[PDB]
Amino acid sequence: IFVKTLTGKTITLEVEPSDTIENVKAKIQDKEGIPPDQQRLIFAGKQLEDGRTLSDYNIQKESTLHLVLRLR
Amino acid sequence: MFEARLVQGSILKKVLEALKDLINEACWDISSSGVNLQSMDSSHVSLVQLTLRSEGFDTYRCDRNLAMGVNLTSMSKILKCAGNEDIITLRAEDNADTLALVFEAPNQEKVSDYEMKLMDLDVEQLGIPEQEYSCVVKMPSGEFARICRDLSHIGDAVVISCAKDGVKFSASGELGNGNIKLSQTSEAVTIEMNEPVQLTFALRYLNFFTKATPLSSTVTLSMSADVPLVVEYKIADMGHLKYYLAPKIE
Amino acid sequence: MFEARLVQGSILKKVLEALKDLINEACWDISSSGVNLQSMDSSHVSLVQLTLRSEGFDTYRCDRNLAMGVNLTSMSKILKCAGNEDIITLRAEDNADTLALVFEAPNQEKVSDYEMKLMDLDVEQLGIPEQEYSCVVKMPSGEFARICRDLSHIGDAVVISCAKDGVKFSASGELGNGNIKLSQTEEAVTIEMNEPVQLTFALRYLNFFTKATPLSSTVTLSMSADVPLVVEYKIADMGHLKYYLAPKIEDE
Amino acid sequence: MFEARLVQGSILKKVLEALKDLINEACWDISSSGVNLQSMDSSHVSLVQLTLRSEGFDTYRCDRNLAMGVNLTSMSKILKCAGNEDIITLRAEDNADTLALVFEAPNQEKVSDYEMKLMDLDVEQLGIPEQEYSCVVKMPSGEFARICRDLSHIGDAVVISCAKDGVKFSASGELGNGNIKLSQTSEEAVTIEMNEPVQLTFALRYLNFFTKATPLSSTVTLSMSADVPLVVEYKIADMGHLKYYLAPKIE
Repeated sequence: IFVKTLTGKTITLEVEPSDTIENVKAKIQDKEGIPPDQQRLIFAGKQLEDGRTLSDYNIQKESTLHLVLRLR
Repeated sequence: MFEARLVQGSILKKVLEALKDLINEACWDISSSGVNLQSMDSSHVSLVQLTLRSEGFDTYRCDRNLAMGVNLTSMSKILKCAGNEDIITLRAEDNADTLALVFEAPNQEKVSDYEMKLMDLDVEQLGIPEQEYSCVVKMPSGEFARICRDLSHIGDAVVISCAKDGVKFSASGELGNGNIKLSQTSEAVTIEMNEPVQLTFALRYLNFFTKATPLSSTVTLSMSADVPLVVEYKIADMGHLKYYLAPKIE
Repeated sequence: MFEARLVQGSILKKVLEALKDLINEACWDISSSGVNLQSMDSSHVSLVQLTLRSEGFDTYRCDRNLAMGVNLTSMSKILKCAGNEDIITLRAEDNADTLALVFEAPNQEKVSDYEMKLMDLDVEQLGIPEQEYSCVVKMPSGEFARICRDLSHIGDAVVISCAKDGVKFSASGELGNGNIKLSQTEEAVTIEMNEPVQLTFALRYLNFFTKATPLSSTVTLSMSADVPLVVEYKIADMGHLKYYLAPKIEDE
Repeated sequence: MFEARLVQGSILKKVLEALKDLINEACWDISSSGVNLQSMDSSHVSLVQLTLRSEGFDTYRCDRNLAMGVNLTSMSKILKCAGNEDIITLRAEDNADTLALVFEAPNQEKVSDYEMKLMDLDVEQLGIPEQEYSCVVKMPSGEFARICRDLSHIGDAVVISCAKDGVKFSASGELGNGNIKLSQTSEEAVTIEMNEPVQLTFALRYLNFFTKATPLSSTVTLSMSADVPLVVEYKIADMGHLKYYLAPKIE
């Protein structure tokens, strides 16, 4: 799966589809160094809610997720 | 024999002032770890935990563990005789029922010695144990003090609301109402929160807590939903004075 | 909307310090031209006139003239929560069953805001077209203040006496008597007179008046035979605070 | 027919301060040699002796010797009305049922004036021998004040134990006890002039009464001997002195 900021840059990670948004956000700060608070995630035009899983909404592999950060 | 030589005596003085108007009779727990105190106030309302670590003393000798029953207003009465620069030494001999306080004036001219009787008392413990808080505010002690004092004109309780960017203290009474906002920087009020919170507290007790202001320039407010607020005053490189106060409901 | 931003909140705090003991409840008259307070003290003895003109403020806005009933004691109790260099603003809106006072710590970083309920009061007037005075004296506020405090240890009344050769505050009691003088002159005293005068006033109320000392470093005693003493405290190109007190009939 | 005058009128102030609590009405005997007063306290307990010699007064005139009955508290009220900076002047006439005190600001303009009515005095003179004392301690006044004040919290009486190495003040009560040891030297300069050791118990009440004299001098002297009244001395510089006498506790 890919995670792209608004800067137009995705990046590669390994998650298990059928999973949680949170651990993903944690992967994100591993390298990026961003607190999962300071961040939010948008796919399919909608904000991805905390605690839900993907399979709710439909998703396959190789998918760009837009990383959009919360206010200063 | 138990002996503690402490070169900055003011601290002990200060500690006692931060206690006497809140605690009446208390039992200091004396151990190789240091001098400890944990007690409920006169009214069984607020919790107090004082910690003075052996390391923090210039001389610390504890050859056994003892429980000292004492009236805090008597110990305070005595400590008011000590000067601010005085090296305060504190000596309880093996099984004696009394306590010795030696005030050594710096410059080695005046040397004063007092002994106060003790009482048959207990420990009673009461550890919390410990936990993490939604909100933690780090703020000037003088500011917290002034806020509590000024609001106590207006009402008998204070609602403290902690949000990421600032903190607000409010109260209301017949006279009217008032709110005071801190607004984090951007000393130097500091907020650490994984979560926003607002709680109500009895103003008289906060005003009791603020007696510890002289002990440090920085006070810490730690609370989370449905859980006692914790006011913390840091005794430098030594220990801490902490007050627990349950919030009002609603 | 009535809103006034006063930079030095101190002036306000002090003003109430110079009022709350003399007056309990009063109706401030808030108009375009400024904020006025004219009230007899609670014993109906001395007259009090406070004028704060729109000028001396920094922000001054009054749409419709309104009359604020308030307890000076409560208000003072609120202003005690204001720092001394705190910029203070008063805001009340129209109907205004309450009043808001906001205090900004300088450098900012802290903002406090209170509101006190108001009371339904009416008015005062007490206009006093006044006149020129046969005698007037500019003197250090503190000096006059302790003249009053000390002489109140002798008599319950002071006799002020005026000629350009100086000024004299006399008093007598069971303890015996004493007489203060001045002798004229940045500070100290001036005198202006078309006629010399001697009057007898109660030290109780004067001692009330001296509570406004922190305002001006200079006070002004104006008196004429058969006219009340007007003691005068100037407020900072802002307004003034006047205390009217009727002299005793037999000095003597 | 007398007028003395004291610039540094501040002294009078403090003189009355150290006094008004201890004694209510006293008779100041004033000769051509100077202003003098001596009285028991209001309880017939403490003795008090004050001398302001005409040497210190910038001007002094006393024709016929005076004995002035006065209420010290009232005279205190009148003194309060003068500034510390102020120069003072004391004036009385022959009999002089009324004393005129006059206050001059070093600031020149602004001078006040007062008349306090006097009283009909009783007849009083003391038995002070001026003897030699076994122990004479000399220390700063502020420290003696601290010691008395502080031991007051502990107990009723203070035992002064005086020896050549120094002097120790002890006290006790239902809290416990206390002891304070001073030492020698090495303004300033605490001292012990010792012949025979002494251990004497005094009542902290009256001592605390004495310590009100502290603003008068940077140093106090304790003249002590066994079975004879304690002597506490505060001394007006280039002027005179003030002395207190208190019987120790018996046995």
